[PDB]
Amino acid sequence: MKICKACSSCMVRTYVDGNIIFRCSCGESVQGDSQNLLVSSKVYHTGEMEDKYKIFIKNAPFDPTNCQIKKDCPNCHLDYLTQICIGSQKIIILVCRCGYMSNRG
Amino acid sequence: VAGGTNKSGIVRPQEIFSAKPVEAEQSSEMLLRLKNPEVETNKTYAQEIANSIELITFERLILQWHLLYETYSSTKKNVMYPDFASDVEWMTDFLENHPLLQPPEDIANWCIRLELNKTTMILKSISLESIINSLRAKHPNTYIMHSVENTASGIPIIIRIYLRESAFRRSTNTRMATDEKIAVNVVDKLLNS
Amino acid sequence: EEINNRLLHGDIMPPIGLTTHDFYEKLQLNALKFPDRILKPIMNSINP
Amino acid sequence: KKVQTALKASLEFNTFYAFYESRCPKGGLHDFQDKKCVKCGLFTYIIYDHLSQPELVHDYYNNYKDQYDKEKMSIRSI
Ligand SMILES: [Zn+2]
Ligand SMILES: [Zn+2]
Ligand SMILES: [Zn+2]
Repeated sequence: MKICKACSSCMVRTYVDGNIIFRCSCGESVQGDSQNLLVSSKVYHTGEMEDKYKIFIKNAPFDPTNCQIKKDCPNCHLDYLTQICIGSQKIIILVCRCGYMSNRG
Repeated sequence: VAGGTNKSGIVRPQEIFSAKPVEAEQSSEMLLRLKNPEVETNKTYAQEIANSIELITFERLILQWHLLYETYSSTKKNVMYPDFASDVEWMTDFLENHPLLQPPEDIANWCIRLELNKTTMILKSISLESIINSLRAKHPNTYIMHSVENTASGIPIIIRIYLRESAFRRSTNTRMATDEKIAVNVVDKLLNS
Repeated sequence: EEINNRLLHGDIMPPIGLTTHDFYEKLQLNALKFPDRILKPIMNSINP
Repeated sequence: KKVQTALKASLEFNTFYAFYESRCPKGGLHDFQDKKCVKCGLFTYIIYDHLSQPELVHDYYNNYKDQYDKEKMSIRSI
């Protein structure tokens, strides 16, 4: 959205002769240059995106209720890892408290 | 009990006794017999035909879509969204790879940017070329550009659909729809193809 | 257990029309059914 | 040891031929005429049998194993 400089209100976007013009309730009118060429957007599979589980994946090595697995961590050589299974495709991620995380992330 | 196969406590008897229409059926099914008796003997032939008849709408192949107020000219540098300004690199390749698919002269100020779900394209076995033909055969009032079909992870496949001016000339006498309204109506038609 | 091992290595590829979760659940339900051999120890412990 | 090695090989072949049962490596679904696909070299009597004619199982798999590997890795990410 575009915020009015004068009154900091949400300006109304209309389209005139091949240009996006924002007009406010206080009469201030501005035209967006490049960053306002986004009428609408949607994101699918929001329930299994990587940005969904960033906090959870970060906290997984410290949560005591997560399933562990007997595998060596290649960074700290700890002999156990934390195994999580996220998404409808059952993506398996192995995480450790040292910062190691399978899938290279 | 799951959606589409709900045969839990009384539902199907209620669908029969109440004469509920087909739109209200939670467990509708159908049995199809192959035309050739020789084909029905072989399981693989019946297996590929079964996967042939399965509604894969264009929406479910999309991870995210963006509606942009942009027009495309091959020579003139029109304004482009800054987060998607890198798309021009594969636009030049498309123009030199299709000497017959040149941009029209009546492209409107409306762009739909599509980022295909490459995982769904693999599991459902749907090629990029098949999607392009299906959309161009159903929507003659649009101009469609696409990136290269890549086999390397990390680089997505981008579908770009440009609305022509005739998309609004369909019915603009009904002035109770701004050009933003028709464009939103068009993208709903594209996704449900 | 070996179905889980296939899941860990990413060796479970679901067919067309099934997600990996739904195919994994289908495999587990099939693999956790008593065979017809279960009555062999049962019938050996009883006198009909 | 023999049991587990043979099981590994057989399970790998079974997974490969269950993935490419109707899915075609050349894109889309299989186009079957004269009992053979036209896009690839798949035969009908190989999808469910890997023992009677092992050589024809060790050739088709040797043709698209790589492409199979990249697709398997791609599905198991993000
Ligand atoms: Zn204002
Ligand atoms: Zn570690
Ligand atoms: Zn084929």
